[PDB]
Amino acid sequence: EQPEPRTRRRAYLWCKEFLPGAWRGLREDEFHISVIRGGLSNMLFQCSLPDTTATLGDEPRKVLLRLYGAEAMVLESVMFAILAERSLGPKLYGIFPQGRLEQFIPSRRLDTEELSLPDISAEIAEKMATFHGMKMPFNKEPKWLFGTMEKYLKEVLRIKFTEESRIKKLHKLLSYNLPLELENLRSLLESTPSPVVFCHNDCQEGNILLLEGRENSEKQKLMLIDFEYSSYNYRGFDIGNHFCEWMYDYSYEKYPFFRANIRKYPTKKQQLHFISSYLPAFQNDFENLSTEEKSIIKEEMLLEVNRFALASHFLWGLWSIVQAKISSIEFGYMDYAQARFDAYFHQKRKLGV
Ligand SMILES: CN(C)c1cc[n+](Cc2ccc(-c3ccccc3)cc2)cc1
Repeated sequence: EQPEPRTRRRAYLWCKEFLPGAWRGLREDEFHISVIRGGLSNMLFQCSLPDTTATLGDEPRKVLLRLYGAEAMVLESVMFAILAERSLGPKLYGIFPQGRLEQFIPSRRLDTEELSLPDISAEIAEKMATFHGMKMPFNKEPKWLFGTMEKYLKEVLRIKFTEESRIKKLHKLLSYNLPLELENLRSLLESTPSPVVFCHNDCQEGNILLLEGRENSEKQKLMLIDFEYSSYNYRGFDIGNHFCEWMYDYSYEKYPFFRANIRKYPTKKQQLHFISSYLPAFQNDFENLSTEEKSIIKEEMLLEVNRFALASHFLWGLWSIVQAKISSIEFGYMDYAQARFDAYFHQKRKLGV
């Protein structure tokens, strides 16, 4: 797909002015661009040199253009630049009011089923442990989790839908008495020790790259991307959120445009495999501990992450209701909220909370 003529010309100018080497001498009529993701906001394009133009230094031959569309920008930009310097995320080539030029990384995204592959899960754990070791210049108070759940709750209780099915669905969702349940959840998570770390906060399969050519490689075949929700937070949340994502498939091509399967949440066996990879990646002298000491740490982690997984359901369930009101993307947001709340109570029953 080709962009609007206007966009082609703005993109040409950004590449010409922000990129070194052959980009500086490029003629408009040899500039290549294609739409990766359309929409009104956060549009993605691939921009590239012609095959007939040689690289003059180490300028990239292909780049990703991200267009914003329609304080948060300061923090997002700084975070992205820092992660790029530290080689955790894609390189940053250009920043401007309308968007960014980022490294283009040949890859495809993982699907839901691939999250359960032992080899894949172990590397996700290592990548997340590496991400959790980042020191960042942002607020280190863990206010994000309940701060955000409270804000969303307030928004949800003020929604006035007009469409009949959404009115009905919301009435069912609010019938549980969410303020009390949120404060019971707050109570439980307060008594659940969990270190505050820099978390991704959105570790779903759609945010993990399987790097081109590395498919048959043992380690180092993945990259975590899309950091826009990252913040200091309880470690249990990041891991528990990721576990939740085993159950949801966003590639269903018919309404409600997702599939939920409770039976696909990781077994305790599968969780153990994941945390056994996470721990030595997070605390490097971990392997030097006695089998007994490692076992205690692992057991306590299992309880931590499964309690925090409840906050993933509660948060994204509320989030989804808000989206049903304010979004414009075709997706069964109310049905999705119901699925998250269904899982909240199912898991709560199983915990004995
Ligand atoms: C805002 N944030 C970090 C979230 C929000 C929602 N979720 C779960 C979720 C993921 C994808 C979707 C979705 C929405 C529209 C189209 C395809 C997938 C919905 C909910 C995870 C993290």
